[PDB]
Amino acid sequence: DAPEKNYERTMAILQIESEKAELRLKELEVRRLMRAKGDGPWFQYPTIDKALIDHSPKATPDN
Amino acid sequence: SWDKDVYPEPPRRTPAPSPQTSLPNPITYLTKAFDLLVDRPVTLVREFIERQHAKNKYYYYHREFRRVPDITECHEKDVLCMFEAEMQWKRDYKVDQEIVNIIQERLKACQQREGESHRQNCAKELQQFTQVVKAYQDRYHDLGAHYSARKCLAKQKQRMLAERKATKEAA
Repeated sequence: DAPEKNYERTMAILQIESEKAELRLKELEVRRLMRAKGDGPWFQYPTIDKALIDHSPKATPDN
Repeated sequence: SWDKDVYPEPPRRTPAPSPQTSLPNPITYLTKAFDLLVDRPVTLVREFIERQHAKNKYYYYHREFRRVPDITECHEKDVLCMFEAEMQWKRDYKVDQEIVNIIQERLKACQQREGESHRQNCAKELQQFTQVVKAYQDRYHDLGAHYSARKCLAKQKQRMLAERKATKEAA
C-alpha cells in the first residue's frame, strides 16, 4: 500500500471507532437516566390498563 | 557523493615525499602495481556499468511532508487531528534521532582525523555534540516505550513551569 492510502484508511478507521465509542458512552448515560427517571421509552414497566374500568352506573350510587 | 556542509572536512595537507635514503621504498612500487593491476580494470568495469546506467536514466524523490497542526492545537480526544499531530511528531522524532547521528559521525570523524591532537582540534564538534545532545535530552528523554506527542508536551510543560518558577524566584 501507498503511505497515503494507509494514512487516510487509518483516519477512516479512527473516525468510525471514535464515533462508536462516543455512542457507547451516550448509550450508558441514556440508560442511566431512563432507569432513574422512568420518563423515556425504556424501562417502562406495566401498569393497569385503564380501559378495563367499567364506567357504568352501578347498583349503589356512591362509587 | 554527499553534501560537504552537513559532513564537513578540513582541507587535506599532505607533505611532499622527501626521500633521504637511497633505498627505494616498496610502497611506491606497490602503489604503481595497484594502479596498473587493480585500479584500471576496476575503473574500466565501472565505466562500462556507468554507460549502461546512462543509457536508461530515471529518478527517485525525497518525500516532502507538509506541516500539519501539532498536538497543542488539537482538541482533547479528537483523534482525527491528534492522529496527524502524532504522526508528525513521530517523523520529527525520527529526524531528530538522525540529526544526533550526523553530529556523532562528525565527532568520531574529527577524533580519527585529528589524531593525537584530537582533544584541542575537535572542540567545535564536541561543543555542537553537547548542544544537540542537551536539546535531544530535553526534548525526548524519559518518555518511555509508550511515548507520544502528549507525553512530550507534558514533559515540556513541566520543564517550562520549572524554568518559570526559577525565573520568578530569582527576581
